[PDB]
Amino acid sequence: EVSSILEERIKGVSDEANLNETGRVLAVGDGIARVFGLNNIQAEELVEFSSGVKGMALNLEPGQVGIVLFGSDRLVKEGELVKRTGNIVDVPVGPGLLGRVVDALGNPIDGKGPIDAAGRSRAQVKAPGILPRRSVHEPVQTGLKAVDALVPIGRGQRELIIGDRQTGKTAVALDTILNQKRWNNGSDESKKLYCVYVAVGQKRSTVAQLVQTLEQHDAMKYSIIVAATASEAAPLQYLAPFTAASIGEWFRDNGKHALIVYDDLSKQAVAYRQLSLLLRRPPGREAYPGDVFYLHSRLLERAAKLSEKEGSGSLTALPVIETQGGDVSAYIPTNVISITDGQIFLEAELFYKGIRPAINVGLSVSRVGSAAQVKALKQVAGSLKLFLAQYREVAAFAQSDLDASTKQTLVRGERLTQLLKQNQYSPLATEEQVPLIYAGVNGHLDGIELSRIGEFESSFLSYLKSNHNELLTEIREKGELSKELLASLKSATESFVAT
Amino acid sequence: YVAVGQKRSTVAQLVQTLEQHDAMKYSIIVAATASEAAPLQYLAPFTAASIGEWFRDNGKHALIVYDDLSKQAVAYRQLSLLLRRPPGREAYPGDVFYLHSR
Amino acid sequence: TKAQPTEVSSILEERIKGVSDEANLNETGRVLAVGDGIARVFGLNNIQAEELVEFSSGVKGMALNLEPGQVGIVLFGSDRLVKEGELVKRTGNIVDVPVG
Amino acid sequence: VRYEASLRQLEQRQLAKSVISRVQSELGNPKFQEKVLQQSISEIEQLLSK
Amino acid sequence: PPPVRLFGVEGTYATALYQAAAKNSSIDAAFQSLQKVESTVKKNPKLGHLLLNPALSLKDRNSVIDAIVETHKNLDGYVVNLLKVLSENNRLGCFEKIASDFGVLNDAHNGLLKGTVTSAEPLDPKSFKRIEKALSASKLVGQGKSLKLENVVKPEIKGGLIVELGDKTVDLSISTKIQKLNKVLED
Amino acid sequence: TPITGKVTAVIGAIVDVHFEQSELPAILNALEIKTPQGKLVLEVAQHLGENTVRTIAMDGTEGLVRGEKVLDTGGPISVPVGRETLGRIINVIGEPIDERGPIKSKLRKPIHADPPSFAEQSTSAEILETGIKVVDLLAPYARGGKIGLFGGAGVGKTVFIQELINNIAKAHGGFSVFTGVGERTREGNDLYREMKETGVINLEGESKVALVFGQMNEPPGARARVALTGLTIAEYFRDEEGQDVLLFIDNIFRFTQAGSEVSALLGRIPSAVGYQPTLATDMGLLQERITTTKKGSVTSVQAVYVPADDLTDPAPATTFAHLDATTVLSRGISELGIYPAVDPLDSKSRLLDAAVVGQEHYDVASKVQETLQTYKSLQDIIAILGMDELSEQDKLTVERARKIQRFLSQPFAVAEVFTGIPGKLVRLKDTVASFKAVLEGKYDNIPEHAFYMVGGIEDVVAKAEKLAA
Amino acid sequence: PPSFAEQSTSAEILETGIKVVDLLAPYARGGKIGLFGGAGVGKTVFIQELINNIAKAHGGFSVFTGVGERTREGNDLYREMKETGVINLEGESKVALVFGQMNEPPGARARVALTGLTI
Repeated sequence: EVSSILEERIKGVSDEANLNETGRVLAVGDGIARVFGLNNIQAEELVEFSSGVKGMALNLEPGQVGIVLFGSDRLVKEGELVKRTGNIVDVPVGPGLLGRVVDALGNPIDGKGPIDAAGRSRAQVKAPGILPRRSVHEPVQTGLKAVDALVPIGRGQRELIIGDRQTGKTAVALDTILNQKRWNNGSDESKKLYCVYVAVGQKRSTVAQLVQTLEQHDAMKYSIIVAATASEAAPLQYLAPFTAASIGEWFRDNGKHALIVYDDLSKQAVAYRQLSLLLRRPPGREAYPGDVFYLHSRLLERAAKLSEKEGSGSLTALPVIETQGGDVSAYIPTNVISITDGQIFLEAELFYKGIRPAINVGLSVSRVGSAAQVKALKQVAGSLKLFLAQYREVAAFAQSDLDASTKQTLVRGERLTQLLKQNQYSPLATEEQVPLIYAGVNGHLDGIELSRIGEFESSFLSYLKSNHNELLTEIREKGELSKELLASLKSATESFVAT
Repeated sequence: YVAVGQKRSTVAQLVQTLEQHDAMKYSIIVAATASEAAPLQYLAPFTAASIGEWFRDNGKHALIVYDDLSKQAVAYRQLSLLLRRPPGREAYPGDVFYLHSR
Repeated sequence: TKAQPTEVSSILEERIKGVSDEANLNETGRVLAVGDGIARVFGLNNIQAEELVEFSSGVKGMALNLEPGQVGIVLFGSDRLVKEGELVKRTGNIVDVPVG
Repeated sequence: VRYEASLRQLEQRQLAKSVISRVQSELGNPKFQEKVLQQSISEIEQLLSK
Repeated sequence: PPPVRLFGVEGTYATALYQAAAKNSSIDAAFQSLQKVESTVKKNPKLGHLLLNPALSLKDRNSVIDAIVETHKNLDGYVVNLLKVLSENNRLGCFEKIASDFGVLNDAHNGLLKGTVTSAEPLDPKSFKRIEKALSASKLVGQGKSLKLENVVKPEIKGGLIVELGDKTVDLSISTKIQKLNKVLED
Repeated sequence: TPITGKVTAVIGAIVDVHFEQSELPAILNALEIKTPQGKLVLEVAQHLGENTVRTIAMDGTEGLVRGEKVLDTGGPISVPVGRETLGRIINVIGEPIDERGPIKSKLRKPIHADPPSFAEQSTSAEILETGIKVVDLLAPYARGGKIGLFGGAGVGKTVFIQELINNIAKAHGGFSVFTGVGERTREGNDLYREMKETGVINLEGESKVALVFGQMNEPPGARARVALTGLTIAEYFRDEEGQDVLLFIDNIFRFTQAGSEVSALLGRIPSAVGYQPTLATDMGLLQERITTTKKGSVTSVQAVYVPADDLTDPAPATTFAHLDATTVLSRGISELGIYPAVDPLDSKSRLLDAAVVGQEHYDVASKVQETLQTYKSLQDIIAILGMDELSEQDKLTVERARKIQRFLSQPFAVAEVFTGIPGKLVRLKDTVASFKAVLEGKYDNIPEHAFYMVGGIEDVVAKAEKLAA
Repeated sequence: PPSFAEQSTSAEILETGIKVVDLLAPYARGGKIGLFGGAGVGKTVFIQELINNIAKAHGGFSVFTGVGERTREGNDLYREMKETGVINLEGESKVALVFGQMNEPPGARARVALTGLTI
């Protein structure tokens, strides 16, 4: 039993070492070691210490090489013999990482056996060229009202999720993974996404709750979790997003569409800050490293939708930024904002005031996310983003003599706000969203007083299915409204609104 | 008119304006454009001053526009730091006040 | 451990070899590092402060640091002309301008 | 079931300490001497294989 | 350039010394004389560390130098110029440092490649010889560059041996294998 | 006899070589280390002596073995320029990354070059019409000028630039250079497709545009010399081919950033904030290598990512110095939803003089500025005490100003999709007339929302009819 | 820190006799509950109450770890804890005390927490 496993392990140690290169450590501590020898070292190689810890050589200096310890100092001792792994930092990539929690080294921390991995691939890689890019057109459906049409997202698309600390930031992303349960339980490989959830700087307990949540929603079988908890060493945390992105590229380079959510890159910044300071390189702007822009940009631009010639794959990217004090002006947030296309800023006041999730639309933008859209949800939702940023203006000066024109807009705006609201961990069909948006745009939610708007919505959906699921089936296949669908929606909406 | 740190185009426009008002017929333009070396920029106010003193020496009256001394200070900041000159000074080295005062 | 600007190996080996230059420690001196438009030349011990020094490239540079062995001569030109080991011969004049 | 799993872990640490006890025995023996000879001849084979 | 540039400060002195005596030849002579005065310097207790340590002027240092060249009149002259250099740079705590380095460069020039076979215990002379033979017949020391090899005894290593030289090592100790074995059965 | 060397150090991407030969390549020379991945181009930046130069490394470092052979390419990287550059997207090294195969080189020129002389300069003054309402009224551009944006969100900056390309470069017939320093690969692909679509690039046909594109993922050092390459391509058209050109540079904050990144590694104790203690000189050279000489007129457009939107940061500040006109774009106006997001109290142009655009134009603009400044001034008072409880004179001003603010809007054509409103491009002559009327309160009698997000005065009237229904 | 595996997959609400606590912010296993407010509101009494509750609720233990604890307060805490019998000489002792001292070096301030954690 336990004896057999022990026997397997003893048998599993075989062959005496054959090595012909080493260095011996000089001074060690501060998570940097200075090694004597290793003159044949490759740059940014992975080296293995006799303590068994491994590190990446950063500074190759004429007399010393400065390893960076991916691990804890207690393990290492001065004057130990470091032998070169012989490989640049690579991490196992392959199909069998699917449904496995792993740490950033690729050691399965779910411990569901040794990882089945096709290859290993270097952590840093240059992003696909201009010619390897084909402009986006396939959307990812989020099942969240505003996200899935007012701030729509594509496939391969890089769009920020920014907002206040522990506003359950994570939940927005989880919902996307859940919405794509039937897409990923789909048989169409084009519709299959493979989602990687990178948990950086997070409590190991919290991550375990997330894992359990995902496994409760049986979503684990289509998803990988990479974990880099707070306890894990700060350089290891630094290397954590890069490594995760390599795994994503293996899926991408199968030409298969995917998604990676990097929660939270703000903790990568603090990690890189720690590393930089411990490398005694002068503090950058706002005391965050001077190469922090480079750190993020090299990470971020790996997300792509490969050109049709060179595959078709994608690796969608949504990186989750923990805004300190919720003020988007700040070096780390602005640097990310400039890299990303579109933002999903969330407003705390609204969050508290029961918009779950509270998608601020003043600071949420989406640029090339709206080039991947369901045409039906483009037709119904046209300019509604503008209307509700007229609602924002109107209520700005509402708090005064209100012209009837403004009052009408305010009345619509408020009623629309009720429509926006979603209930966390309940994803909505795209088809189902089309009638709901038609109603509000065409101002039929005047017909339901604001308090009962929520009642109307659920009842309306029940009505729509019972009255004619034919419309929704049509929107399910056609995905583009026709005059018949438009009329059917006018007719159906008026009919339900009346009752 | 002393022009430190300014682009040739700006200076060129100024001379065009001055030539339009036919006032270059009594003016001197000492220039050290942004392109021109940081030492040459540092040296530019003090040698403009010397030109001024020649007017003073003649007993004549003259007026010197030092635009911008701030750009002299940036130039001296870069010069000092490139010299390994020790104080940051809040980003401008100690002794910048001595430079300007003299 | 101290690192002196006279521990430059070409200087240091010449001293060990006994025989060493003089006069290139008066009116001449040999560049040894130069980059950032800021040279450091070895020699020139007859240099007066603020003097203008003619680099053999043809660059003219004032001297703003007289260090304990290496005179730090600020170039008036681009360093893509200047290059290591050049001779610089002291103009012997602090900067001056024509006035009229 | 929970205690059954716990018992597997408990057994693993018990047999681990038995391994430590075996280590103390090994480094005592002049197997310590004889296995140095084994290492020696192996190192000869390795270094000759280079 | 010198055989093996060790780099490092104080080895800039060594490098300088090496090339200076290399171009005038007689490097062995220089090294030998330097060793001889160095050895009697260590075996002279005041100016064995109690006047090798700074607390002296340039001038007081200079008079120490004058006493040093009394100690073995005629060294090799390059190393007498080196003493002058050391006085002028006012370093003498890194005097033995230079001596060791000049030796490394010198015996590199000779091609005498000293190695080491750290072990837990003093090893058999048959073991010494067999390892030396193997090592000479290995790729690692192909021979052409002379082999010196020193077994040293270090208690910390528990069993086995590690052969080292050229930053190329074969570490076939017992302690490490035990460590790895223990670790793998602690998993 | 190629200068051989060894790689003494690899401390970041600031590799140091030790040439074994007594021959020493000078500063700004270029070296090629033959990489098993290709080649690495390095550029000598300091001589540290003892035959140890310190070199900026222009391609991604890794796998470097200390001692690897160096070869001296000599001098700055010399790109190949010609008319053959037109219709190519070229990498930092000048090799076509759009796989148009090697350029049929005419003249190959070093990336670094000295900036044209004071004598060479010639001052233009011709109006260059934009058709953007705010641009035309408040800060009229000139042809050959140096135009500037100081955006904080690149999402807006790219759109602004795209609009400018859409308007100005179709009207323009001469050569045009797009140089995109450190910008998003996806955005770059969009431009490449769009340009090819609008025929400006016609690959089978001919292209009157050339492109240099530098991705923000490219190592910092690479980004540093993307700019210099583009300036060389531009210089070739301006000088050697004599043609009147255009140039777009975005994001030139990245030029600044890259310098700041390398500076520490180079061995320079950083200046304030973090910007390199060589900031003024480096910026100076770059912005004086962009010029309208008497051999050609190069209208240049520079886009600055103001970090944290703090204009007071020295790096944006030193950018402000070398620009003829600027049109600072800010988050507040973005929040107000107005696209274009141009601050109307933070724009200036050298051409705003009445001697240029006429007294009537200047007077109209004067009133707009004064009115808006009043409106900004009473923002405090409006909040503390009701806007109703403001003076009668002021309430007219406030109502006018609310209208003016909304009026300044104008849907973009390129982003007609993104806005979701069919684009509006309006004549400069029409703009002055329209604002004049509005200032005379002629159309002050119809909804405030009728001025919102729409173009010309006629459109406002029509939108009143739409609203009236 | 314990392994990923060793983390428990659910957080059960730890009961406290205080209804107010159990209503408006339920405590739970492995929880970090961050107190806000100022001493003199009854901070010490609140803490003491929790110790009492824990003894009834679970019969667990506690360790009051005081990071750079004010020695005046420390005397008081010891006296109060003795008085309320959560520490009683030969009697029952639930809470174990580790009191930090600001006079002790900064290093010893850093290590007090780790000592408590081990216990």
